[PDB]
Amino acid sequence: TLHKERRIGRLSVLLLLNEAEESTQVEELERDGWKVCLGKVGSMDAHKVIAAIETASKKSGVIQSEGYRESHALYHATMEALHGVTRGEMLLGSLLRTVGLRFAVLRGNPYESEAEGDWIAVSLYGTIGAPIKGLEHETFGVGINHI
Amino acid sequence: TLHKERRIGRLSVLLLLNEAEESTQVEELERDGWKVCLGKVGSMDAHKVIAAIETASKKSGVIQSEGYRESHALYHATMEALHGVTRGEMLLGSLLRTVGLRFAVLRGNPYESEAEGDWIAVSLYGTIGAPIKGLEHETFGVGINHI
Amino acid sequence: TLHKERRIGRLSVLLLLNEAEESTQVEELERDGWKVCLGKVGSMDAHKVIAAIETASKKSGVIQSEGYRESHALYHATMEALHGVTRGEMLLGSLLRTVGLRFAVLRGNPYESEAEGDWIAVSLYGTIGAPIKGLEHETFGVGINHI
Amino acid sequence: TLHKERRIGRLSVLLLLNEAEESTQVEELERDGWKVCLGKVGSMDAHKVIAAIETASKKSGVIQSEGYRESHALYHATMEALHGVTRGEMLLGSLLRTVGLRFAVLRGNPYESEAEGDWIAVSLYGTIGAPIKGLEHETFGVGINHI
Amino acid sequence: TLHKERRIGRLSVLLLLNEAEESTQVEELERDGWKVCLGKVGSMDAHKVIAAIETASKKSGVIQSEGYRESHALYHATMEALHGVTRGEMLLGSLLRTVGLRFAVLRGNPYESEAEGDWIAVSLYGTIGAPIKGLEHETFGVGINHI
Amino acid sequence: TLHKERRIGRLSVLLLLNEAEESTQVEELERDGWKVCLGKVGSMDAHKVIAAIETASKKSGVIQSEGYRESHALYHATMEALHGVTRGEMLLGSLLRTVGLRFAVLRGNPYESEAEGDWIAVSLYGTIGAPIKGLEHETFGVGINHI
Ligand SMILES: N[C@@H](Cc1c[nH]c[nH+]1)C(=O)O
Ligand SMILES: N[C@@H](Cc1c[nH]c[nH+]1)C(=O)O
Ligand SMILES: N[C@@H](Cc1c[nH]c[nH+]1)C(=O)O
Ligand SMILES: N[C@@H](Cc1c[nH]c[nH+]1)C(=O)O
Ligand SMILES: N[C@@H](Cc1c[nH]c[nH+]1)C(=O)O
Ligand SMILES: N[C@@H](Cc1c[nH]c[nH+]1)C(=O)O
Ligand SMILES: [Mg+2]
Ligand SMILES: [Mg+2]
Ligand SMILES: [Mg+2]
Ligand SMILES: [Mg+2]
Ligand SMILES: [Mg+2]
Ligand SMILES: [Mg+2]
Repeated sequence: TLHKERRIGRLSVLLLLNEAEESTQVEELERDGWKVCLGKVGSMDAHKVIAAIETASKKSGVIQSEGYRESHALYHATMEALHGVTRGEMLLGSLLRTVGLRFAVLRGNPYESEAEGDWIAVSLYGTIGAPIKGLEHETFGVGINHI
Repeated sequence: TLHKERRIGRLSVLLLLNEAEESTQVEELERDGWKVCLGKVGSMDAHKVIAAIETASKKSGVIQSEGYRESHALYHATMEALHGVTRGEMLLGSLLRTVGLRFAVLRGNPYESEAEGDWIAVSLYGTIGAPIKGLEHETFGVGINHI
Repeated sequence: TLHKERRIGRLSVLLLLNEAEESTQVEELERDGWKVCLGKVGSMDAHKVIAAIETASKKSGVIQSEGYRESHALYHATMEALHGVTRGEMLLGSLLRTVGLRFAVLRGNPYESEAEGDWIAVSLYGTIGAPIKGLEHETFGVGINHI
Repeated sequence: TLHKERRIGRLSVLLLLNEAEESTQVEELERDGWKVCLGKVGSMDAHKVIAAIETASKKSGVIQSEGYRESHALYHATMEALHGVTRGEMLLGSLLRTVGLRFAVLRGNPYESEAEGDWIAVSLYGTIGAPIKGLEHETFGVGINHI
Repeated sequence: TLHKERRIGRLSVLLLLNEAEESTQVEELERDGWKVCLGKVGSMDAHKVIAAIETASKKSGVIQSEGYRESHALYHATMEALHGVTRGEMLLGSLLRTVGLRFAVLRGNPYESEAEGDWIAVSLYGTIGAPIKGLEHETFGVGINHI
Repeated sequence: TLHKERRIGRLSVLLLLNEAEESTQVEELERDGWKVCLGKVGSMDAHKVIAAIETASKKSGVIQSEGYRESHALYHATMEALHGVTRGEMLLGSLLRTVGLRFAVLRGNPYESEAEGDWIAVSLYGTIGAPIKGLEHETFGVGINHI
């Protein structure tokens, strides 16, 4: 049973969609026990987007830089988040489209039971469109996995 | 070029991730020129989710009840939103899973140029999991289409 | 190398798209060695479409009624054709859509080399849309396989 | 309700499949109000196919060169057409296959109701096969969208 | 780094494909620390296949019957295993096909490092074909996930 | 009806999951009427995997080098096998992952009836993971097609 005050997806997105400067949200989340990561990436290569999120997450300590288990968890969460962004074909450049994304990676236990352990949410928000500036619309994606 | 203050996708999600009995968000969006629709639907059948959204959108005036054009725009936007929710296979019950969703449909021009016309954003947020309460996690979906 | 005058795909589609009350196009195709099957099926169930095509193909003798080999070839060609019709998710009713289709199944050798043997083409044309009539547009699909 | 004499999909495919050295089928379509674009592209890169179609459609005036709305409509119709050609994975060269395509893009209102406005159809026909010539079969795809 | 003597996928499959009677393999695996589950399921409903594997796994203690975390791990492994079986469309009956499967669920650490924790492999083997006995060919699928 | 002692899929996997320097499995299979091919390939490009299999199959005599028919059968069998390996998106490098595979291709009649002709099974087994050694898990894929 998800804890209303700990809905990892909702929190990662509210953080991702907030454009305030005086921004205590990251601090607030961390104070509540969440591991947080924020970044940006623009590319016509999906592998670069995956690479950016992975690197940023490991450098911020959201997931372990050693071992495979957590990288595996993150990879599949990223893949799922990319589904909402690509909608059908997980291809960007090869389908003549590119993305300008902001991404948030949030790690923690979103349930009332401590036995559920840590879960990770990968949220993406930005634009997807032609290689030409302006010709685009928004894109969104949230992937959640146990970790 | 997307108008910074009229990012329909971002606005539709934020509207959905809001939990203030007295937000006045809907009215505020309507006063800014947006046609807004909110609803909820729980089911193991994707077709019931699609139908709820279409019914709510037509009843609220978000899209014309007559003609195919707007219904077509909404259907595809709904399909794109379902991609983020289903991530790979647009199936619920047949894959032994179910959803509990809140949905928002916004309709207006998110671009700086009036020539871009109206666009529609279907946003979904809730849970997806086994038919058993508690065994589930969050799910998001955002589809954007022109009208 | 495809024989210019034996393009099984093109031929099956021309037959499918041309309303010839007279001048049996089927007779001409058969006179040239092609085995031909034509039919129509309307449904919100893809399995009924697949079934209609199989039954009609076997009844007309386009594929053997006994054995698996030929049914296997036909099934896959049918699946490939359905991809053009469904465009992403091979689902109809579960996604609140229905099809009204006319289908053609052609069998013969479309290559200059006789050693290539028989191939089969399954072609579909009609409409796909909401259950309510009027809300729909055209749909097409062609699947080709060796047999 | 689709106008029997204005089936944009069927018309785009007939144009595509019929080799008319004389009697300009294009002139007749244009005389009836349709905006038409024809072209050919051979490649192992789907983005070049998409690009060829967009450039040709804009050059011929089938869709506006400025703005995003119409390019958006065309892009999605192109994607839908590619589904019939690729049947599962919208990949060409990365899966060791290449296409030789002829394409047609038609724009007009295919419905009895003038209120429906313009719709667009992207149709593709040609071959798909191994890089080595001779090893290939036909491929088709039709995408329809409102614009 | 995978441990050659502990390759969870390979082991689950060798167990699944072994048709011996005097069968000490399950005992051998369990003696080595693996949690093992074996079953059979024939159906035209993918949800029944997923249901069978889940139930069998929980009744055999391969995964916890309480909580969501492990059910989540198993569900996604099952989904991945089903990809090899369905190859493109995770649909059975709706696409007029059915399966007769044997399944093995193996849980344990396949790496040299103990820090990798438990992983789960879901292996499927049997036939997939028409609803008629005989008209079918073999099908295989292996899904691996951390747990 | 599949011949219990000639289950091509099962035989191809078992052949691949074997690690005896002196198994004599290949010769034993060839003496039972099967055409056999074994190979290995590591890459971040699916097209290189497809090419290795095709090259190995033609060089070993598993399929004819001339004509398209057998190449077509093999290509689709290879594609079906890749589904189990890629599970959803038939992409490797573009999704920042790579494979280290062993493959086996068997060709013969697995049915009790000689009228079913020859069929081909492409089996894949190895690892899929990040471009970094150690960060990966097992992957399987089996594709079956008629010739
Ligand atoms: N609109 C496309 C992106 C795009 C490509 N070219 C123009 N727009 C999408 O939904 O992904
Ligand atoms: N977790 C699954 C849903 C589910 C089914 N059973 C348990 N969970 C998903 O990502 O859709
Ligand atoms: N537009 C949908 C069909 C549809 C469903 N509802 C309305 N139209 C398609 O492209 O398949
Ligand atoms: N047969 C493949 C094309 C191909 C690749 N190599 C040989 N043929 C298809 O259906 O797309
Ligand atoms: N051969 C089909 C199954 C089938 C359905 N009907 C006959 N066979 C497959 O590859 O899944
Ligand atoms: N685990 C991924 C592969 C991978 C990429 N990076 C790490 N692992 C899969 O299931 O394909
Ligand atoms: Mg999940
Ligand atoms: Mg449509
Ligand atoms: Mg098959
Ligand atoms: Mg778009
Ligand atoms: Mg994995
Ligand atoms: Mg083919």
